[PDB]
Amino acid sequence: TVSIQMAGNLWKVHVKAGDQIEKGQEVAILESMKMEIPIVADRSGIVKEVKKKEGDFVNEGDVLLELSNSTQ
Repeated sequence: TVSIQMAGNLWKVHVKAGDQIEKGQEVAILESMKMEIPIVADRSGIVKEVKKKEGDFVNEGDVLLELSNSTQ
C-alpha cells in the first residue's frame, strides 16, 4: 500500500489500476493548510488498485493505493 500522510482533501489523483509507479514519482496532490502538496509513490510497483479519488477526504495514514505482490 501507499497512503496519505496529512489531513486534507485529495485535490487530484493521477494513477489508475495497471499503471506503473516508481519511488518519488508523483501519484496525487493533497489540498490542506490553504496550500496544495504533491503526493508521491513511497515505493515502485504496478498499481494493483486505487483506494481514493479526486476531491475525497483524506487523513494521516489513510490509504491511497495498493501495489503488485513481489511475485509479479
